Amino acid sequence: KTSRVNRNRKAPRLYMKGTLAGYTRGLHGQTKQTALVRVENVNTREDATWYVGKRVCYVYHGKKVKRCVRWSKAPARRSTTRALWGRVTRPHGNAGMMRVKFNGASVPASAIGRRIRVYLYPSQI
Amino acid sequence: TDAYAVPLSPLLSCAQGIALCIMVKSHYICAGRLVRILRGPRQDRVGVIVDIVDANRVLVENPEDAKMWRHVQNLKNVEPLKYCVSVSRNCSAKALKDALASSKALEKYAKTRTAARVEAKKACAASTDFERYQLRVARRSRAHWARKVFDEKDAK
Amino acid sequence: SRKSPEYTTLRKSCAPGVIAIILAGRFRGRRAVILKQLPHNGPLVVSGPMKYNGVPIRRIDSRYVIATSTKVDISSVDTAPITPEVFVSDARAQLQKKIDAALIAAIKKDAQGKEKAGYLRSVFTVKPGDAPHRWNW
Amino acid sequence: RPEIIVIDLKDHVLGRAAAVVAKQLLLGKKITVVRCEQLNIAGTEIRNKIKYLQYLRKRKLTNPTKGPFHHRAPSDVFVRTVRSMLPRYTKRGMKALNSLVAYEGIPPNVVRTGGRVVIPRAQRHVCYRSERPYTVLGNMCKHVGWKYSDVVANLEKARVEKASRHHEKQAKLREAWKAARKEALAKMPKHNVEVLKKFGYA
Amino acid sequence: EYRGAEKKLVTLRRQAASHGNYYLEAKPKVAVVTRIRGIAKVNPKQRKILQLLRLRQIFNTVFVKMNKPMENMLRAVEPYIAYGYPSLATVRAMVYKRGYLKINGQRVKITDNQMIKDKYNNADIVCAEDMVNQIYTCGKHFRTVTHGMWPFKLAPPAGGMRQKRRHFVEGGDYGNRDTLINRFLARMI
RNA sequence: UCAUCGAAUCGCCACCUACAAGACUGGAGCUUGCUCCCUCGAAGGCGCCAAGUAUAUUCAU
RNA sequence: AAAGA
RNA sequence: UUAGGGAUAUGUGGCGUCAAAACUUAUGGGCUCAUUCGAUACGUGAAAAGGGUGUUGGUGGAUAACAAAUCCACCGGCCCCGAAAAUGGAUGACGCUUAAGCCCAAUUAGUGAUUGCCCAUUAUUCCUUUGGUAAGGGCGGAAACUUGGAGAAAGUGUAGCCCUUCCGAUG
RNA sequence: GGCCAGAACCAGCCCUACUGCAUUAUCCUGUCGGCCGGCGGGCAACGAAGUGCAAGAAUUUUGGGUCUUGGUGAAUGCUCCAUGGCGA
Ligand SMILES: [Mg+2]
Ligand SMILES: [Mg+2]
Ligand SMILES: [Mg+2]
Ligand SMILES: [Mg+2]
Repeated sequence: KTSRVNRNRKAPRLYMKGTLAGYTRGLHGQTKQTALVRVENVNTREDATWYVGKRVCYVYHGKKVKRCVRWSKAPARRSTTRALWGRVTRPHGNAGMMRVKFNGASVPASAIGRRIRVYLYPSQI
Repeated sequence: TDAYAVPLSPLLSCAQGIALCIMVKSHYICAGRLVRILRGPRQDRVGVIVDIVDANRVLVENPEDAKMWRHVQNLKNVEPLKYCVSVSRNCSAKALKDALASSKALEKYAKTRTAARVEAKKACAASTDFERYQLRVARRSRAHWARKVFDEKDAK
Repeated sequence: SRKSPEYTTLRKSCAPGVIAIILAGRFRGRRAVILKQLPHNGPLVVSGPMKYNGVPIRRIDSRYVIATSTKVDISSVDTAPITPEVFVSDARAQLQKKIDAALIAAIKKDAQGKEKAGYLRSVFTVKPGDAPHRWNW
Repeated sequence: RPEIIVIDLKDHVLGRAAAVVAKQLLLGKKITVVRCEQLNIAGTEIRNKIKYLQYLRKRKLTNPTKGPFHHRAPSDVFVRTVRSMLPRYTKRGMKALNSLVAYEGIPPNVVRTGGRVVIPRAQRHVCYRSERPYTVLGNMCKHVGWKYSDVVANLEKARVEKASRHHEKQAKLREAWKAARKEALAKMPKHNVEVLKKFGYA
Repeated sequence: EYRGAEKKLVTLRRQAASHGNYYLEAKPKVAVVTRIRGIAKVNPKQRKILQLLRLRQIFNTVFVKMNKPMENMLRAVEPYIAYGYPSLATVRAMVYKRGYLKINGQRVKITDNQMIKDKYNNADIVCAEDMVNQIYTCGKHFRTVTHGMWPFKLAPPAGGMRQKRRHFVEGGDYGNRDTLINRFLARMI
């Protein structure tokens, strides 16, 4: 028969698949409070400035279904999955790194090597 | 995370240049004929080569109409084209870079192929988010219609 | 000068009528057009229309949208002040029936509208290999 | 469910490649490595045989079965070059190591796992080749042990040809597209042929 | 005075190079001395000099005459200081962005011209561009305008310093850099 | 007892990337691999909201 | 590992 | 050179992985193959003459023939030997060699004049403390749209009389 | 009340375009040949830089009370009056 295609129409993604390289640091050790993020295709320090100010999300799950946003406006949305939030504050090096500043409490360290969401908002264009 | 040109699609490949070059003897490749520069601040221009100075370094120019100066551009981003003017078989390195290029060798090449790809990749960099839709309905059209043709082949 | 229900502080690209890229909320990826900015620098009141996208007259902010450089050159009415947004839709389809009957028309008007009517229907997807920092809009 | 970036290591220099793989493993990606046999190293084979027979010479004097356990079989020599380029005594670094697999040749479970990948910033041939002596790692490790060079040199021969049976069979299935996709022009709206040409995809 | 005495400088250097003369550029009257190495191990004569220049901590640029007595106090502590001749554009950049006064023994920012006349009082020094002209030229009130100010606590220069241990002429950066300290103070102001 | 982190997918990848034929006839094809990105294809046609401005995608194996 | 592909 | 924090920027040192930074710089000039190359000062000194028929550099002086070019002498190393020990074994590890070595340079690429980039108990700036007895000003009743104070007491010292200002802060 | 997001003035770090602004010589012709010597007038400066003036406008961050107002024609002056939007 006429062959179909896996043409992948699903709920789109408006994020970039960042990932915590680690934390800012020297040889003297580590300074948390400022994370580093590799985004794909962001590799020139003049396109990692396009992200300065973009909200950034470390998605993780706990073990309990704690409260969250719209806990009652959307009881379907409540889950064991949480999210942290920061904003790209600055580039880092000249190869598309970027410094992320998570809101208050820094990002944990079960987050290194694991996925970060660099959303396109707040847009700038 | 790999960008691909197949085969053997490549990890960790910067999207701002390539290490294209494979070493060749200078004299055979080029002789004050014509050349184009991949990586320059002026990007992917072609300028006929005025002379060779030392080894890697060349003096690269173009008459006018391109905002290209007479300048020292290195072979590390300057790669020959087989649209020469004064290299190789033709008797001498010529002068009067406009008149020698008034033989349309550039005008022919600028309207021939491999220059319709230079601005192709430069069109896909100036395509606003509306022509990117146009390009996607254009591929999607040629795509399924390709599948329709495959179905026709199956019938045949 | 300005201290009143005016004094827009938008971007030059974000226009009174221009195709947009909704980046968050229910309708993310959808391509509603901007219809207006609410007074006192209120959020934009973009709509798709719904017939193409699903986005109704909606309040979204100016920073949660990408303004594509292509326009529709809207000429509808100014019949959507900061009310609605007081407090299966009961009594807003009046503002939907009218503006939709103005949008689909306004796109038949502008050239390439055969596309820009199907251009709206599309969602914006971040493909795994793309580079929005590269792109023009 | 998972996503593995199955890398390849023909003509990849042993060290410009373990430095790149280590930092990617350490960026949380799960690399599988194949054809560690064809890994190259600078210098002649004699020099590289002595740089390794001097390491096969180090062992805990009082109890060798606690000493540094030397590995033949380049598959884990590449794992050994990576573990050394890596924070081993953290759980962060032991997870990064345990995300490699580093096979030998192309095993049957990773011939049909999708297209594979190379690292251009480590391929020994970013430029002209002068004359300089390189060493295939599978040929240096044959000479310090690794009884199984014959084995994988035939498993990979029964594959580089069994795959070549499938590039020419199903060859008449390929041009059933590059022609159907070619004549997928001039029957369809010029509306779209023009922008395929514009953006070169014609 | 700036626009005139520079134009008049050009012509005297026009009539010279044309009709067969050399117009010796007169002299820099004023230097601008920045301490570029910290309070670590310092010879006590090196240390007392920098206490009289008010270079008490790293990056404390001070404007300083170049008398015979003075410029030898620079000769002796060059490994520590990095001086030169300040452009007009860099003299007010110091005074306006980083200028502080000694109001009643305090480091009071120069926020208005009213802060100036109350501190100097000396019948001549009224506004801020007036402190500049007293500093840009060797002036008649220079021991007054400078001594009435705090040493310019400055920031480390953006882009970095090439070294700090070698002279400016041997690839490092200290000692005298004639008129090239503007490219060094710009990154610090 | 699962509520999860993850977020292109392959009978057009995936012997080979490079052959064959030019110091002047082009070869190219052992190919920027496809296809994917909002209704199976471009021309329409269609329902969407009140999930009431962002909030892990309230999707999806 | 499969085998199909 | 050091009070508690945040940010901006540097110092020394660096930017292949460990390890933040050139995701291995579009790097540029040469050098280098080293059967223990070489590679951060001071660690202690690494290697001393010596030569060659060796790889690259320079000067004196022939032929126009070596067995259209080919010589007679040396200066200069990188590099070869000279040189060696005893637990297994160290540039710090891997590793690197058409460098990730060495010596020079660079800093967005001969397009047009700046900060390539990363790290501090340093610097700058911002708050907060605390001391100086550091300066001030109030040291009992009035108004800027919401409260706080130029109304909280004549005071070393506090839960300071109230503000705000400077400066210093290790031991 | 705590959690956010957005906005607005303040200063701050700033995005920086065009960069003008003067100088300096670069360079403008003449007939010569595959070892090159037979030279003069600055009147041109977009690739002359050791060098002067720029905001509106880009960014997060931080703090928010003694206000704002209207422009005139000269060679800059009269002046008047009293935060909002979610989720939980
Ligand atoms: Mg780059
Ligand atoms: Mg330094
Ligand atoms: Mg910093
Ligand atoms: Mg080099």
